[PDB]
Amino acid sequence: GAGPEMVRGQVFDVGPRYTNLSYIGEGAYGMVCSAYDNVNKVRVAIKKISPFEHQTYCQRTLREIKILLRFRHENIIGINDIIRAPTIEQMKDVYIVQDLMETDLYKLLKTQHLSNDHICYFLYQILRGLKYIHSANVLHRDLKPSNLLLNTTCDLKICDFGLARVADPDHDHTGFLTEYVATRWYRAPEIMLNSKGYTKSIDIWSVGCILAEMLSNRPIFPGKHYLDQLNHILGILGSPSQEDLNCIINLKARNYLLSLPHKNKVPWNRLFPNADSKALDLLDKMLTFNPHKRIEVEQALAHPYLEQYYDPSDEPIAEAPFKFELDDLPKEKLKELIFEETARFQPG
Ligand SMILES: O=C(NCCC#Cc1cc(Nc2nccc(-c3ccn([C@H](CO)c4ccc(Cl)c(F)c4)c(=O)c3)n2)ccn1)O[C@H]1CC/C=C\CCC1
Repeated sequence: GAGPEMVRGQVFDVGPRYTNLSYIGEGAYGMVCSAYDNVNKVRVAIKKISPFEHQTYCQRTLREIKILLRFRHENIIGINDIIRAPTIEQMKDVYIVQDLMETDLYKLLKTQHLSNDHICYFLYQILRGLKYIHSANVLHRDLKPSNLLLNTTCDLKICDFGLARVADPDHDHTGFLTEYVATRWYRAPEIMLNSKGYTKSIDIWSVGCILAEMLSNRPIFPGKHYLDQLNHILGILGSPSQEDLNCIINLKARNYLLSLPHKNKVPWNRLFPNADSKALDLLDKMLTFNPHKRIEVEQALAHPYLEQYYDPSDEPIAEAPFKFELDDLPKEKLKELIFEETARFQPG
């Protein structure tokens, strides 16, 4: 009859439904292809995931699957299908099938000037998807240009929920210079000072960085390492006010900030001389040092910059809060949960 398709030293075990594969890219524990879906006659995106030797990979794969199967939103990537072996024993990989998107905002920003109208529309869609995510009590926790997918008509969809958590503001506090996983350039200042990233304001900061990057095609805070990231942030925002310092009770974090020379705020209109002044007013509100004072997603949608699109009746929320969380479980039980969670896509 036939054999399974190969790409770049990887079996792609997706047939017969999905054929005519082309390479896209590859992460640490997976690969990505486009493929022609024979049932719904359209090309799709397929990602091969091979997580079963590491619990962190298992944890992330499971998070993504559970979240994306529960969510249904125009600005959030869906899962169309999941392909895997019929038994746990035979299952070494999982294939996640999604709507094929032409590009991502990372690729687009390296090659394309965005008009103010494109920036406005991209930002609207990001916040619209984020409203839904936050309404489910979920934090994405790794919002960045490469996790914002775009199609040929500039519809935008948020992807990659492998680092997402249920929100937990009462346990957000930690010590100074506590290690963190999410992508450095989009990390809020409090991550390096006193926060575990368990509050919704962490995602708003990332969206602010994305907005700034859409305005200039360059990351606004390109730190080269953990504490350099804070150098870059303070370089533009200036020294925190007494009031903002008084919210950091942790002495190591407090005293670090106190040790720094006075830095003046760089006006947004000097960094972004061609930007819409309403865009800069909203940027300012998203990139506020004090997370308690940072604008929330629903306020950001209601901001004058987005007035041509704002329509809360057409900005849906999740039918219920998300729940259940997995941090202890070993890779063996996590394989059973991934097997269990993907079962609806099987024949039979
Ligand atoms: O149009 C073209 N080529 C375009 C090339 C291109 C692209 C492209 C697609 C994309 N699509 C797409 N769609 C759906 C989902 C995803 C997607 C992407 C990434 N992740 C995440 C990371 O974010 C992730 C997580 C874990 C692993 Cl382990 C991992 F690996 C990746 C997801 O979770 C989901 N990504 C994205 C980027 N880039 O060729 C024509 C025209 C040319 C002329 C003539 C010949 C004809 C051919």
